[PDB]
Amino acid sequence: ARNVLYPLYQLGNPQLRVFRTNFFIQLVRPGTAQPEDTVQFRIPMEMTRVDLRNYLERIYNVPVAAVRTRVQYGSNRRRDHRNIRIKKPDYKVAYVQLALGQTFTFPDLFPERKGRQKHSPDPRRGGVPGWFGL
Amino acid sequence: PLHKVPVGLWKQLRLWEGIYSRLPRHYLRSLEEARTPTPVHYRPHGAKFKINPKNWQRERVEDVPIPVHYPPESQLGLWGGEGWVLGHRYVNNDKLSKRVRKVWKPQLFQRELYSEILDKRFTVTVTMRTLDLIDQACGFDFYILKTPKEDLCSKFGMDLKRGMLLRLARQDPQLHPDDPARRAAIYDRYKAFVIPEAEAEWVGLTLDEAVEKQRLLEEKDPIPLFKIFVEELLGQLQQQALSE
Amino acid sequence: ASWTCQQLRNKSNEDLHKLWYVLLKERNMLLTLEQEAKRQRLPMPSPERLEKVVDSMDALDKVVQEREDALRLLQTGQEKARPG
Amino acid sequence: KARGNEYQPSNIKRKHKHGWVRRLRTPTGVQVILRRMHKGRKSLSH
Amino acid sequence: VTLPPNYRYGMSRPGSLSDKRKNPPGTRRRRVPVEPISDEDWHLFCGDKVEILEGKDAGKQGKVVQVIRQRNWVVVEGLNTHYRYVGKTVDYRGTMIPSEAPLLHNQVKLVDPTDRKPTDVEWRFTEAGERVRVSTRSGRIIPKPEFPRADGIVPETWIDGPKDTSVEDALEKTYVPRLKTLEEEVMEAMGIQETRRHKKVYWY
RNA sequence: ACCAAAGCUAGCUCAACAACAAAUACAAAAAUACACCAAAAUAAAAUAAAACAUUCACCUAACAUUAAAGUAUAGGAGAUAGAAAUUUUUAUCCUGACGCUAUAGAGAUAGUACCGUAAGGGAAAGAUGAAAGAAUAAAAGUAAAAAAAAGCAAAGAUUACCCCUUCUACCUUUUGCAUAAUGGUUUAACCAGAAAAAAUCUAACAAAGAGAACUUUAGCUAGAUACCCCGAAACCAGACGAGCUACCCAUGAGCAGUUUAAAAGAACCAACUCAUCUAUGUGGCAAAAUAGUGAGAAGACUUGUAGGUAGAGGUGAAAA
RNA sequence: UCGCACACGCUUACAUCAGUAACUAAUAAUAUACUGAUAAUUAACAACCAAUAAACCAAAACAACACUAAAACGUUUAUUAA
Ligand SMILES: [Mg+2]
Ligand SMILES: [Mg+2]
Ligand SMILES: [Mg+2]
Ligand SMILES: [Mg+2]
Ligand SMILES: [Mg+2]
Ligand SMILES: [Mg+2]
Ligand SMILES: [Mg+2]
Ligand SMILES: [Mg+2]
Ligand SMILES: [Mg+2]
Ligand SMILES: [Mg+2]
Ligand SMILES: [Mg+2]
Ligand SMILES: [Mg+2]
Ligand SMILES: [Mg+2]
Ligand SMILES: [Mg+2]
Ligand SMILES: [Mg+2]
Ligand SMILES: [Mg+2]
Ligand SMILES: [Mg+2]
Ligand SMILES: [Mg+2]
Ligand SMILES: [Mg+2]
Ligand SMILES: [Mg+2]
Ligand SMILES: [Mg+2]
Ligand SMILES: [Mg+2]
Ligand SMILES: [Mg+2]
Ligand SMILES: [Mg+2]
Ligand SMILES: [Mg+2]
Ligand SMILES: [Mg+2]
Ligand SMILES: [Mg+2]
Ligand SMILES: [Mg+2]
Ligand SMILES: [Mg+2]
Ligand SMILES: [Mg+2]
Ligand SMILES: [Mg+2]
Ligand SMILES: [Mg+2]
Ligand SMILES: [Mg+2]
Ligand SMILES: [Mg+2]
Repeated sequence: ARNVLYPLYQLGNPQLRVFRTNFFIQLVRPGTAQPEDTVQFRIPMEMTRVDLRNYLERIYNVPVAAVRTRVQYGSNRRRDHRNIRIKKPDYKVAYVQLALGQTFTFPDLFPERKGRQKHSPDPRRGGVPGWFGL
Repeated sequence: PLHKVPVGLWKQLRLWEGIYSRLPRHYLRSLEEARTPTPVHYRPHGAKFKINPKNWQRERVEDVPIPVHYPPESQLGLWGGEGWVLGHRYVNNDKLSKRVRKVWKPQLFQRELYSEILDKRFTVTVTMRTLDLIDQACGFDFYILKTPKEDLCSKFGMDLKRGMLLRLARQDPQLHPDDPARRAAIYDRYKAFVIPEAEAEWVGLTLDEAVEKQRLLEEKDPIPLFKIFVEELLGQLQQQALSE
Repeated sequence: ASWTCQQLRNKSNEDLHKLWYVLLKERNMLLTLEQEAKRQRLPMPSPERLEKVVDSMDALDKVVQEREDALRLLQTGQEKARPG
Repeated sequence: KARGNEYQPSNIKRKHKHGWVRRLRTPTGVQVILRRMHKGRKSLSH
Repeated sequence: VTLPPNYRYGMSRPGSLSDKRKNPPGTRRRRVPVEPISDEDWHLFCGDKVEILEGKDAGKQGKVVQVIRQRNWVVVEGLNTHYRYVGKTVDYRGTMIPSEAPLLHNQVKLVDPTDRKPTDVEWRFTEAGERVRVSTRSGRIIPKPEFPRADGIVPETWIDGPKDTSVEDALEKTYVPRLKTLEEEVMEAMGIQETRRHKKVYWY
């Protein structure tokens, strides 16, 4: 859980518990080609690997074999009219790999299923305002 | 813009608000009024009026004390109310010569002092003047009880005073544990100086020590709301049982 | 509509604790759709949803925070939860 | 020979000379912070 | 909601395209004087019938669409009107729309339902403690215009999808006011037994 | 016809009255292991004295206000500095403005851009309308509209633009300037004379006059008349600087070949280090370079990372 | 014909698709350097990563052995180390 204080651990303490978890996940379509066994999650910055594993397994009942994480740096370079910098937020990315031989594929989320006036001026009129009949 | 109250009175209105308001009155009263320190370095002239030599007319003559400096070590010893005199001097004493910055330091000695009331031998840095006053007051403990706050100038002297004054007002049996006779003797001749108990413990303090002691005397960890609610409910039930 | 506090005061502890995850999962699903819609260069369907699932969670918090903060007064009498 | 390149960037030297801790260790450093707060600077210390 | 210190409200929503075009990120314009009307002194609402006392179109009656309180404007539907095209492409100008021009509140009086006349509305608190609008001139109670809501969802015609909670369940009171916190409650309910306790910890 | 030009507001002056939560001193914004804490010594000089040494108000404190009084006194008895005894003071209420409008008024739309290693410095700007959920042509500079023997550029004039005739730009500075002395491309906006002792002038009341204290042999009381702007090199206090360079202290790293019993402050000659000599370059490619040519090249050698010494000082194989 | 890596240092300037009338390039073409939208570098390398007692005079130099200017760097035993 994010932004909370954690109890200081010493020898023989109660197993740490969090009843209402504070994190939130995004499942994102991979920007590059990756094997069928890999899924990709942007997570919040303060989340550890072990956390993402347990979070995935217990909330969603996913059998995860492997997790890896990196931190993405958002550009500092775009400037305001005041010429002060806009910073896009930094964000953590995790790669998970499924244990039971399961293949994922990113669902196409947009199936495409949905639910002639010519007033052009007369070439032979020579600019005469046609509405007027005579 | 301006300030609603001048700044010299900022330092004063500091006391009129907050925790200072809860300090005991006697402490405050003692702090406010400052009896003017006995002249040490400069030499006073008794008469309020003088006769001008050249002018031949009576002149209203006043006394301005010379600013002296107390180093941090002095606060640890008994220097007799003196310290460093910072100033300038004229070489040769002709006003026409060079003016030059100069500092006169007092002469320090390492000596031991004996307390009847504290029953101890202390190693204190003293001045000649300290031993003179210790002499003229006829006792070390006499010297400490017979002297005002401004004249000692030392945290050590005033905590000495506070310590032995407390020991006097408590009538402590620990003084001379095996000899009631020496207790009688020692306590008797200082019996001129006995102060009550609530006054004695506040006498040597500094504003920080006062604030801290007061803080500690005022510490109460907040009553559980359960308590007060139970009290209120019981009050209501008893009023309801009595009205019927 | 998103959950209003008054509707939440009536639930017991276990029910709030459960509601928390029904809220959580919905929030993740919305978040994913968000990003995906941004990638496909297509406007995102019914954005209102994301506003709603926030409020309820935000609401749910308010409700539990009270039940802690009331109870800790009734027990100890220290108003603030962390020492300071 | 040719001059004006005098500043050779180092992150360790930068934080060690002008960083918040170095300021706070000495009284005058503290007053650097103080004056800089009184003028209300976006950045107090390197 | 995004607002700058000096801002002009152009009938356009604060967060909209027409608005970012109207007053781009770097504009600061002249102050707009707004005759102060406190919220409690404000006698107009959206949807009520009003009479326009001012302009080319006056003495007429109309319904109020919305009130913009910042610059103090009322909107009469299709009454005060100026013409604005919608579609404009290179060879074609399409959809000439009559558009509502905003009206100041000094030019608009509230109409009492019965005899259909303009009046000065004044707030009264009744004996029962309701806040009603009484006409000074006609001496009547003037209603306030019960009106739809922005989302267009009418509560009377509504159906639950899969994720909509049925009224009965949501209203049900399951709360049992006992002195535990969520942690001890859930832990006791789930049957998770914990034995060992925290060692002593110092706080600085 | 372009470039431009115009608004009245944002706000200022002066004066009365009196979003949590987490994270933070590790190299701040990093939950978490053995310590230490913490400290204090007169303000100086610039400047006045037409130099400068004693001396030089204000600069800390509160004490206010009307007087005693610029008096007693203190002073290279110079410049200047300067009391007290003793006296005076009716309440609050009653806020505003012969204060500024975007080169003004705050530095401010900002302590932000940006400039500095760092202490620190520090800007510029906005303008239609009820509604944009409706689309005056007036500065310099130019264009419409190259220029025809000749001459401080104009003036007298003429039918007539020239052609004739008559004339040493302007300030400042000097004995004297067309001077080949200084200054300025041009336009706009900003940009420099403040005091009331004595005096004169106009009035009040007069042996008296002033709404308290004073002055009075026509005087007193009141008004009105007055004395600039920009520039050093310096000197003093406190900060910040050894990421350049000077020298050290740690901890690393290079030096091929060829010659010689040899790593010998030896030869030859690369990498690497210096900077001899010439030519280019001189608002450069470069606020010290490039091309050739040169010295040294297992040593008092070059070089990386990280510490240290700070201006009354440091460091120095002394070139101040 | 100053090539590929790492260290230090820079911070998205990198990648894909799209647009370039005008802004960046000291010109154009088109785009690693302009504008918008979207993505992205995944740890075995690298950083972080114990104390206290005791024995041990004996250089690196292809290291036999030496030279003078006297040389950076740890093993092993014991006691405890989540
Ligand atoms: Mg990780
Ligand atoms: Mg990693
Ligand atoms: Mg520079
Ligand atoms: Mg002089
Ligand atoms: Mg002079
Ligand atoms: Mg001189
Ligand atoms: Mg002076
Ligand atoms: Mg300004
Ligand atoms: Mg910088
Ligand atoms: Mg013109
Ligand atoms: Mg002529
Ligand atoms: Mg002449
Ligand atoms: Mg001139
Ligand atoms: Mg001359
Ligand atoms: Mg000449
Ligand atoms: Mg000349
Ligand atoms: Mg000259
Ligand atoms: Mg010139
Ligand atoms: Mg006069
Ligand atoms: Mg006369
Ligand atoms: Mg001098
Ligand atoms: Mg001089
Ligand atoms: Mg250093
Ligand atoms: Mg160095
Ligand atoms: Mg060799
Ligand atoms: Mg040699
Ligand atoms: Mg040649
Ligand atoms: Mg050679
Ligand atoms: Mg040679
Ligand atoms: Mg040297
Ligand atoms: Mg010499
Ligand atoms: Mg010389
Ligand atoms: Mg790197
Ligand atoms: Mg270009």
